[PDB]
Amino acid sequence: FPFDVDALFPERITVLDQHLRPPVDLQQQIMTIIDELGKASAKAQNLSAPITSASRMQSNRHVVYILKDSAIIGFIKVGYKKLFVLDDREAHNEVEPLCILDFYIHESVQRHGHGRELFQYMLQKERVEPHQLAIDRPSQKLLKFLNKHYNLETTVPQVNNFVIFEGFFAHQHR
Ligand SMILES: CC(=O)SCCNC(=O)CCNC(=O)[C@H](O)C(C)(C)COP(=O)(O)OP(=O)(O)OC[C@H]1O[C@@H](n2cnc3c(N)ncnc32)[C@H](O)[C@@H]1OP(=O)(O)O
Repeated sequence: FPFDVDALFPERITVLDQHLRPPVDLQQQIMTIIDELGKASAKAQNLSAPITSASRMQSNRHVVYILKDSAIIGFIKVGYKKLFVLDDREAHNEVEPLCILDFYIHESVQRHGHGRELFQYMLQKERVEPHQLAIDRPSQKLLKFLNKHYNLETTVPQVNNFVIFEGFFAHQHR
């Protein structure tokens, strides 16, 4: 970026929401960051359009955890979503689990443990176990990621594009 990232983000992991409320012509600096991060994740995921942007973060109830170091390394975006989830008895149930919506580590530093670092921090602040999560179209990398770090192995295939794991049916999800 053309800005003092460390001045804007003093902390290693910055937690932001619909209010890009800085840790205001730098609340616009936050925007440019979210906007570029989202496009980078799109290119990495072979998406024609980003699923993360400033315009959209403002229009939703999503939380982004931005990772920096001592230059933005990556991010993970989460949110609670009303999903009507298929169980093992072909029954659909309304739940509101915490969902992983976007997740990106810059290519140069992928597979250095930064994903886990960002993921553990999110799990701690959100106070959730990995098996309570629903994931929006997990990539092959994310599936191996989740299996190594948390022993997550896919359960009942959904008809929506979310994926849940063995253990999901244990919480009430509000
Ligand atoms: C819900 C969503 O947002 S879906 C899409 C998820 N995002 C993407 O696929 C974008 C590109 N990928 C990435 O940004 C990151 O790989 C994720 C996917 C963000 C992983 O972040 P990382 O920081 O690389 O992971 P970290 O080093 O913490 O963990 C490594 C583990 O993740 C998996 N992993 C990461 N990259 C790869 C790869 N190219 N091939 C296979 N497994 C991989 C493996 O389990 C690996 O463990 P191993 O090296 O012992 O096999």
